[PDB]
Amino acid sequence: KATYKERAATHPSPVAAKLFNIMHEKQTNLCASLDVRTTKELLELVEALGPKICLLKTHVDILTDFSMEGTVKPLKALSAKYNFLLFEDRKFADIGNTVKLQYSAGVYRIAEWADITNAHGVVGPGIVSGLKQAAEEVTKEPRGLLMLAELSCKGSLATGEYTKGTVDIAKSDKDFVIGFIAQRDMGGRDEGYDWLIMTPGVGLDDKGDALGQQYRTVDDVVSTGSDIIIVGRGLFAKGRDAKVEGERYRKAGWEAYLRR
Amino acid sequence: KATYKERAATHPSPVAAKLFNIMHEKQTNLCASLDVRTTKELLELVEALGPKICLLKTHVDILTDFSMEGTVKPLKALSAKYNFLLFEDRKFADIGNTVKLQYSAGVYRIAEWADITNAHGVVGPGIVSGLKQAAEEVTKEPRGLLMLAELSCKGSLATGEYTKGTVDIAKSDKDFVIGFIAQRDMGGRDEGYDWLIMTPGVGRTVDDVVSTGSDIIIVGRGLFAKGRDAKVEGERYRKAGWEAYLRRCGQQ
Repeated sequence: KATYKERAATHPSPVAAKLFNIMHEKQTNLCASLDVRTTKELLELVEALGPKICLLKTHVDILTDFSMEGTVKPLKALSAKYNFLLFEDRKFADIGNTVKLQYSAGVYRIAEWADITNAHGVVGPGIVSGLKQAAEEVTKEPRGLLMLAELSCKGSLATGEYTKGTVDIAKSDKDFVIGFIAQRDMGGRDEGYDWLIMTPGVGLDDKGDALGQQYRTVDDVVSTGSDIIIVGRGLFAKGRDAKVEGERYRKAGWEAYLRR
Repeated sequence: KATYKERAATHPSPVAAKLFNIMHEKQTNLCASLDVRTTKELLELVEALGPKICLLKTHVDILTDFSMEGTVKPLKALSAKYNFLLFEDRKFADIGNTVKLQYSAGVYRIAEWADITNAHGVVGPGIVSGLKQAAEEVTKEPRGLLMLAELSCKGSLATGEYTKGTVDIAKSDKDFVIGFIAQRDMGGRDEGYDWLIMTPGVGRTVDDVVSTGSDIIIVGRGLFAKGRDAKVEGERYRKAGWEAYLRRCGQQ
């Protein structure tokens, strides 16, 4: 693939162009996925990881104290201050007015602040057109969508055929669908598509770390096409120093990318 | 298949047995799917349909004024008064604490009042075990889950292999997974499974779906939109669904 800088300059999606530029300018392809219970811990971790990431994945459904004033406002400030985008984990899986309101309303009003969201392809292209229209009605800010093409959970049904079907759905809107959550390259270059491949379940094979060794290494995934590494608990759990881990993973991810 | 009465006496899931008994007793296999914008419209329609249904499907994500005191409270009063179960539409599609909390917490606290829920199987067995554990922690009242084995939206990816995989996930827990939202019979009888087949998109005709194996007909707008009389439509569909049920051949 071309370099992140090059892809930024030619990408049809304003959100994708912005993200690729962030990656180049900050020399990072690291996305921190913070699934924590309190806004307090969330804001502390984001502050520490801000300079190291190109993207922050939130999980508002598990916060015990979510508030637009206390959670979203500060998050956006950090996002602007440190220059990184927001990606809400909520795995949308419906169509029409239902998915539009799940994205625009509720207490989370996700569309008002999440630069990027992701959706299951099983329901069909309707999830794309629906979220796309909600985004336009909700805010002037650009918005992007990733399709959950390949799942990592045990016994998932994201088979080769399901993945292909999801990729076809993605092709229906290159302006809004900027890529996939996947475990490998999804192609599309020959057809004029430039998809961001974001991959979760990534580790660094740390000495004596059995749990971490269950995941694929940064080198492994970046080598096979991943554009962004999604790292979660490995950055802050078990007493780890988020800022230190953030640099470790950023460094590993970037060097693997350059190696490619 | 056995009769609703017989399946009620043998089903491993308490919520399924309760549903089968309601169907047999009220002579109805009709589920009313009410996707309205206000609690007022919801309660109005439920009142009109209560006598004619075995199951009421809500869509809280689109209610503009959802509340425990204003929506759930009167709703449970209605289900108890007219004897029918509650089925929240939210199509769950995750695992772990994420799915557990989307089901038990939030403003909706769905697990606290929804007898039945449904989930996409694409994420794997974790959606079943996660929702099951959350139900257990939230209440001792019977709770059940339906897998969305066959979708009807345009370009959906619920193919034969997906459905196959979904059926296999369902087999992982016959205590909690009581059936599917599907368009046809999913088998299972030879392996000791007795799955409820609830079918949407009915208006295909009632006779058609019931004849192919549907146990419950899910009717939405066909009951209350375009100036229709929900009370009248509720009876029309109930009679049609019940009569279709009566003529299919039972297991002897």
